Amino acid sequence: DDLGFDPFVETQKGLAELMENEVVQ
Amino acid sequence: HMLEREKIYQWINELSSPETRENALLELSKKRESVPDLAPMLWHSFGTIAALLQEIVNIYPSINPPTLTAHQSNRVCNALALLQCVASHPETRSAFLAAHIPLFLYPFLHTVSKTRPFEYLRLTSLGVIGALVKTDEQEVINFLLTTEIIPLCLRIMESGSELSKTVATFILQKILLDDTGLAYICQTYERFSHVAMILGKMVLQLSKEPSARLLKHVVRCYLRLSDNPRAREALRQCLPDQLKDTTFAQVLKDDTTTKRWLAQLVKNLQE
Ligand SMILES: [Cl-]
Ligand SMILES: [Cl-]
Ligand code: NA
Repeated sequence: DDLGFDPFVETQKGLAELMENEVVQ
Repeated sequence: HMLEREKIYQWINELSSPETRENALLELSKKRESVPDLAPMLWHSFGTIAALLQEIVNIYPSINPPTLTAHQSNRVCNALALLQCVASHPETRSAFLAAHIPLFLYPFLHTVSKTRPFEYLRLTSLGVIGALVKTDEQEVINFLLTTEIIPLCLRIMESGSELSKTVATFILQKILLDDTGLAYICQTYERFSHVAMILGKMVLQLSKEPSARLLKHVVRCYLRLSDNPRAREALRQCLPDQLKDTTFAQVLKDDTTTKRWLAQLVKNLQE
């Protein structure tokens, strides 16, 4: 609870949006 | 219980072949907390560590000029999560540090690109160092001091996203909390000033755009600096006005721990 968040979990959340749209199908 | 073990062994083997490595990284990253013995299992073979290090090496060409994709960032972050797992285990931490593994992450901390793939890559890289400082070990502090992590953190504290700023401040705080760490930063005016100037710029930004989480770590750093007599006399002159004002009084009415730390800071500064 010192940090209050998980840096790796937050990275996965933040990049999920970009991964779904960055490559033109 | 062997069905979980056999699946872990299979994925560890799959890291050797580059054709199966990507899926193996994803599956193993999901078990980084669920399986307590995961770190010595990974550390057992030089081949597993070489394969994880190869994933880091593969994205060094994506630095100059910045060309990292979210897909590239995400895959390398899965490998950084497995290394973080090795950095925080009591059986593997010393060996991880003796192998100088954090040095492979330093090129990612040096990047300045503000695109999400780079910012989230710095967040996860900071997270590995974060897990490592949390162990509360003298060997960790000595490593970070000699490898010049402080300037890397200060740059991120000044210009990174809110989350990256928090991890970087948290790393600095943990170094400051150690007696060797506080003495190192307060040894020269130059080192103290680098820290104090950045902390000051952060207070001014937090007064414009609040973040209680970031403020909690910023105040703790200042409070630890007050324990050194030379830093205390320097803070009597340079401490931001916003910390002596009613600026954060509204936000700190819900954060008792931080409000207490700020009170102890003003008390230490009033002699
Ligand atoms: Cl936490
Ligand atoms: Cl953020
Ligand atoms: Na010193």
